Amino acid sequence: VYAFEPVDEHHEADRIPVVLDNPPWAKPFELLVSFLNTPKYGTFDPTPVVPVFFPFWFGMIVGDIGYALLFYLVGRWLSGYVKRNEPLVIDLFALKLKPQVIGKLVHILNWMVFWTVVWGVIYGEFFGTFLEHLGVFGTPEHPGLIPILIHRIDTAKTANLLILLSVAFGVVLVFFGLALRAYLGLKHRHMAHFWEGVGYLGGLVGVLALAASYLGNLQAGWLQGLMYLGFGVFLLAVLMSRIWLMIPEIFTQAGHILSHIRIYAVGAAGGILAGLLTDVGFALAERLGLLGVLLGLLVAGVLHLLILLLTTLGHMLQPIRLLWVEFFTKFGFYEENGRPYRPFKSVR
Amino acid sequence: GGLDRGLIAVGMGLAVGLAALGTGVAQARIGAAGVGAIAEDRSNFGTALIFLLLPETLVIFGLLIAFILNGRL
Amino acid sequence: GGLDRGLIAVGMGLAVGLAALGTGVAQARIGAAGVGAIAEDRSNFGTALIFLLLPETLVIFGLLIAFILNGRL
Amino acid sequence: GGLDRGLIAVGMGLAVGLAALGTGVAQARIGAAGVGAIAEDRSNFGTALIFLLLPETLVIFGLLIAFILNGRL
Amino acid sequence: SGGLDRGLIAVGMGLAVGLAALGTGVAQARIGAAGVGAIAEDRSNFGTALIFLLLPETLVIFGLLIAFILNGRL
Amino acid sequence: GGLDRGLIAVGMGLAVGLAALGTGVAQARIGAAGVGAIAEDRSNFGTALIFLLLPETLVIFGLLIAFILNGRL
Amino acid sequence: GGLDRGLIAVGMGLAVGLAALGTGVAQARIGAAGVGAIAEDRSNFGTALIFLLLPETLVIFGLLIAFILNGRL
Amino acid sequence: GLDRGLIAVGMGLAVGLAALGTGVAQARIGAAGVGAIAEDRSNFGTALIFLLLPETLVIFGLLIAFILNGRL
Amino acid sequence: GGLDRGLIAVGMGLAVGLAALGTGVAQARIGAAGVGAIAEDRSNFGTALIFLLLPETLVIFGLLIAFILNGRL
Amino acid sequence: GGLDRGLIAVGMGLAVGLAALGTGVAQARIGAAGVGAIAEDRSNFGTALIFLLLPETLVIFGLLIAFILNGRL
Amino acid sequence: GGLDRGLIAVGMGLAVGLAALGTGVAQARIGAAGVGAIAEDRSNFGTALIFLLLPETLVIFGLLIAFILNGRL
Amino acid sequence: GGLDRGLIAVGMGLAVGLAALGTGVAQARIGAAGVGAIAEDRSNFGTALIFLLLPETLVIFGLLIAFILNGRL
Amino acid sequence: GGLDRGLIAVGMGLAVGLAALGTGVAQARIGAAGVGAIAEDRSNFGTALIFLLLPETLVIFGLLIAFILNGRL
Amino acid sequence: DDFAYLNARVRVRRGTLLKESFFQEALDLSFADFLRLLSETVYGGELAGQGLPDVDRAVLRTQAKLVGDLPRLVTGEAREAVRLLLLRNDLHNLQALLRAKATGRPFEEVLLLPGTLREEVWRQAYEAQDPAGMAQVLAVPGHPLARALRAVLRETQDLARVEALLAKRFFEDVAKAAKGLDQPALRDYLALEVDAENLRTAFKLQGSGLAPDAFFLKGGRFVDRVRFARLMEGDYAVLDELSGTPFSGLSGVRDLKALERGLRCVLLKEAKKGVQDPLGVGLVLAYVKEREWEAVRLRLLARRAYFGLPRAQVEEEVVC
Repeated sequence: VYAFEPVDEHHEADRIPVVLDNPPWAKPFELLVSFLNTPKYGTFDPTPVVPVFFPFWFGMIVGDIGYALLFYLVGRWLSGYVKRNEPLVIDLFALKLKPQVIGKLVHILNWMVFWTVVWGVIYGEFFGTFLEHLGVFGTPEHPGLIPILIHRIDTAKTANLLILLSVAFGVVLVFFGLALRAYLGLKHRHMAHFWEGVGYLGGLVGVLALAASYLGNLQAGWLQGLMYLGFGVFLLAVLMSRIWLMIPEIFTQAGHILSHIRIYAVGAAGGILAGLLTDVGFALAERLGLLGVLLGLLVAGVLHLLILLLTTLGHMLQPIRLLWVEFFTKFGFYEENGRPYRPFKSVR
Repeated sequence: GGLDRGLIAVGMGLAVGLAALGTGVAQARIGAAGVGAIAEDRSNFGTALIFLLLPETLVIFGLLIAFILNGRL
Repeated sequence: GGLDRGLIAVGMGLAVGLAALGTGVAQARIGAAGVGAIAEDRSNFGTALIFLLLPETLVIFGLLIAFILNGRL
Repeated sequence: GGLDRGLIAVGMGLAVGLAALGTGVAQARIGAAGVGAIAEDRSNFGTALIFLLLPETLVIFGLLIAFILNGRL
Repeated sequence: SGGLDRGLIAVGMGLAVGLAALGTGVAQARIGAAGVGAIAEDRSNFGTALIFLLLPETLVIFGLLIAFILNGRL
Repeated sequence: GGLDRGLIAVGMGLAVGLAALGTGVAQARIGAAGVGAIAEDRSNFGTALIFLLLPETLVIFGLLIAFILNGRL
Repeated sequence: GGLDRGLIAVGMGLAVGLAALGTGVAQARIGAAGVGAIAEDRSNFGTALIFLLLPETLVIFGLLIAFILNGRL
Repeated sequence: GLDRGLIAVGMGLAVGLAALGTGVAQARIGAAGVGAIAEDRSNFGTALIFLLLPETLVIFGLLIAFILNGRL
Repeated sequence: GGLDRGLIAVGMGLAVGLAALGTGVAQARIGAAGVGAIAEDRSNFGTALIFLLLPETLVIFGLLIAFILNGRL
Repeated sequence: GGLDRGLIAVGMGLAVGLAALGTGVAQARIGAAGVGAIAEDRSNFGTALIFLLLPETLVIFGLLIAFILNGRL
Repeated sequence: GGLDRGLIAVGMGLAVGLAALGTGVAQARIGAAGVGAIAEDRSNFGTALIFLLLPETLVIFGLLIAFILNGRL
Repeated sequence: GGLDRGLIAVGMGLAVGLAALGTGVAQARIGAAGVGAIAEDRSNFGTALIFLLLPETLVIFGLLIAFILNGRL
Repeated sequence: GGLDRGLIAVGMGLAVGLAALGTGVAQARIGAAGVGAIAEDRSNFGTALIFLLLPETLVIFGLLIAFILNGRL
Repeated sequence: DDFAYLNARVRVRRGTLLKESFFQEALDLSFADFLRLLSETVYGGELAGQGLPDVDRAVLRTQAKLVGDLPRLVTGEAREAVRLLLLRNDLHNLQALLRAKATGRPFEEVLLLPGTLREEVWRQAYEAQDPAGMAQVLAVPGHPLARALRAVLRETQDLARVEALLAKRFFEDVAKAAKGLDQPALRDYLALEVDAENLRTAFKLQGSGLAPDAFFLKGGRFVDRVRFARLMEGDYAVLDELSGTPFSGLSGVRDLKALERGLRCVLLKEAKKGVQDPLGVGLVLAYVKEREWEAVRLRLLARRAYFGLPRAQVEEEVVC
């Protein structure tokens, strides 16, 4: 009697196992999704937003097309190693990796490098500043080729728009996480977390409205009732909850929303570093002699590879860390850690 | 810029630097305890990373004051 | 303005910076003891978060003083 | 006066910042011992929170001094 | 009617009050640490622990008196 | 007259230096705990590198504010 | 008057603040050891109070120096 | 010729405090690395990588100093 | 005959404050060890009092330098 | 127009002094752990000397910045 | 006139205060270990007092520099 | 007219003060370890006194710098 | 001469003082560990003296920078 | 020096520990199931074959491999503080070595269980002209045993009363070093240990009726000298007078076995509070005491499985 009985309901699912069940286009991010614990078997699977945003934020992080070409070369090396079907062995790292994880890493690197080359075309930056020699970006100071949407060197026309883009992306992610938490609370019929998410969304909206009214621009008439309704919704949800999730919690959520500008900060820092290194190398090569360009370009490539090996790990980690700190924690994702799907092995 | 712009930039720089100093001073002990908890067990890493990232509102307020000083200048 | 506005900005910046420094100095030992209690038991997260967020009133007062300085500016 | 108000704001901000620094320096060890006592038992949380809030009088006096400076601004 | 000395006197009074509060908090750190350790040990010497904690307030009182003298002679 | 760009660069340099000081103060305890974890076992090197790289955002924001001041310079 | 009175008051305030800082720095370890002895034995309060009040001579000398500065002012 | 020295003073304070933070990290870094080397010789490269990880602050300080020198 | 009395007063104030800071820095560990020895033995109070009173030479030299400054004032 | 070479020299001196302070802060724990390891065994004294000499790049970069300032001077 | 004389007094006061601070910071742990050795045995107070009085030469040299400043002004 | 003498005196004073501060910071731990060795036995008193007096070379270099500043004065 | 000579002298003095501070901070724990090793065994006294004298490279570089500043003065 | 670099390895060692259900499953075995469970344990790497002395030597080697490294790799005040954790085994080794030196038996006759010093120093200290010379041969820089031998050595050359005063001065020097250290937890832990040892000595001197002022020590916080005299006399009300202290369940117990069991339970409860300070050194001492309690319980389970003790016979040994 193969009794295929149904699973439990939204309550009382504790010893029930957990599985990914994601699309095959998003199957490669499973290791990064399962680096943390498991959901509550009725919690929102956030693995799709990882491939939706971590590539989009990571392309905004690193906008060097020469680094994208070096990543393509390293991915071709890893692809040849995986095609050789040998285990990835690193003795000083003590890292033994199967071919499936290496292939998922290669697929994630390709999906990252596509949008990375797209944003590097948007930033107009190839291996630092190769446009100092041949002006592939078109600037009004020196028109060499077609115009760049972002010159990525000066910030007088770029910093406000970049901060606005980062703030809009972070606010959209925070609103999506609060909406997912409220929807999961409505699904689980636990009105405490639902009222908490609704009040957090209303308080964040009122805080952003009052900030843009007072510390922002003029015309404080349209958003005045908006800020009043946001503060009133915050107080009404505080009365409906009485859980003392105070203004400290609202300020922590507001800081988690406002922390998205670190992506633009790290992108501008890496761009300034690569542009300064490439400009110093091109100056000391061409303008100083125009014949030590071989040795000068070799030292410049060595310094660029050293700076890449020094900073690219943190530059790639900061977006995934911000995603794990925002999209998980705004939607909870820290309750009971789930139960793992451990079937019969037949290890073979 | 005169005397107002340079002194405003000096105050914004002192604010941002000492805010980063205080944030790193909290984050030193926070990350030490979190790394000890992670080496103890790979099961409380989420709350450890949450408490680690909790020392960031000072840097956020410092960036806000820096933007306010850059706009007021 | 002139010499007054930049000096008021420098005072507000020094206020916010030293306030964030003191808040991080409290939050270092606060988060250390909280992560130690969390590694002890996962059921004491509420009092740990309360003790962690209790020290932010000084940063709130420093931000209020900086906002009063900007309103004077 | 274009020199008096900025210097008075600088003094009030330095007062508030150093007062918050001292309050955080107290509250670090205060909250450390209080979180240790709360992890020991929940029956001693009241006196622990009282000893935690005992450092607030210096910050209150610094805020009163800053308000007196703003009244003299 | 001080123009520059009035700002300097307020700056000195603020520095006095701030460093006095810093010293009082530096004392009260170890004071309250030992007092909370004794209170978690036993709920018997809470009054003596409170007395040892409040003994450090004389420095803050003297700093407030210096600031009040500065505000009076302003 | 000519006392604007030097004061702005001085404030940006103070920002960058104090942010680097706070980042190193965090990184001292972070790398100490990570090196102790790696010496304990060679199994959590990436998790230790995550804790080592978690604190670079303060120096990143300091360099961003320094580049903003240089754009203002 | 001019400007010497404000600088004299600033120096007297620096004296009083740093003298209170040194007095509190002594009184921290003094009160810690005294509270340890008081929890050890109730027959040591009269000597712990003497060891605590022995450090007040620096604060008294700083108050005397500030009074001499104000009398010069 | 008045703010020309102030930018140099700020760049010097920047490079000095950046080296101060780098040495403050490198203190605990080299302490843990020497303790690991005294434990076993098999932990040399990871300790060297952890010690070299602190050089990013020095790199950023030297970059800011070069930016100030180009401004100089 | 400009900013001379205020500058000399600021220097004497910094002298007295840092001298009291050093006297308290010595007296912290001095009184801690003395209270530990007094709790160890009541017969060791005299050597502890001598070790406590030995640190007053810095305060004596600072008071002498401040009296020399007041005579110069 | 004067008042610039002395400011650049003061900045180079502040750079050299704070770089020496950071290098000494590193070399304190470096030489302490190296002396402890040499007391443990004289075999690993060369790796201890290499780890001690690894912090000299900060003083090297400080001397390079001072030489660049002397070339500017 | 009244601009050169007060700055020399300010520098002499800073020298004397920092010298007393260094002397007290030296004498703190020295007197702590000496009181520990005195509590260990009542026979080693002589070398303890010698090690205590060994830190006085720094304060003597600072007083000599301050006397040179007083001979200048 | 000019404050060159006061400026050179302030520079030599900061030099001597920070040099004595560093000498005392070395001498604190040096004399603590030497007092522990002396309380262990009187067998290595000469080498301990040599290691104690070894920190005076930095004070001698600072005194040479201060004498060179006085000769420039 | 003028004030730039005194400014360069103040910069060289601050350089020498902060370099001596860093050198003493390096020498503190190094000489403590060396005195502990000498109390362990007198055979490694030469290696202890080498580890003690290794930290003086910062002092040599600071003396060179001060001599360069004196030669530029 | 670094109180966290050793604490990382301490947390990694505390992650590798046996659960209470591993001891609960050991209540029903036949020493072959216990040998198989020991083969799966972390201590089983030193397990050579089968037998009770082989299992005892494997447990001793596992304790030396898991706890002995923490005495090494430390520096300065942290090394001096961590030296006062594994001090009882070296003290017992030195006490029985002095007893053998006063006895005249062979240097290979002693067992010399593992402590914190070099065994070649203990071999060279078997033959010495003076006890001060033996102390100078066994002299470490920060070990309190050498300073205690130098202090108590000015009574005679080698006496049994000299050994008793050496043990009393060793406990007093442990208390003095605890007073002279900057650690708010280990000082109270050592003070409670000294007070429990004084109560155990008052129980072990019951019926002697001699002068307890020579028998009592100094350093405790929960006991009094009048309370020590009342414990030396047959007054269990003074044992009932210990109200509010860690001797909560210890009241009215006349059995010395139950008294030592309650003392070990109170000590394990006090050391279980050592997880409060995750940045100091008290967590490492708590892990060391937990491994020691687990090793004593493993030796008790091995003796029970060897000689067939009932689960009721060991039910008073698994209460904590």
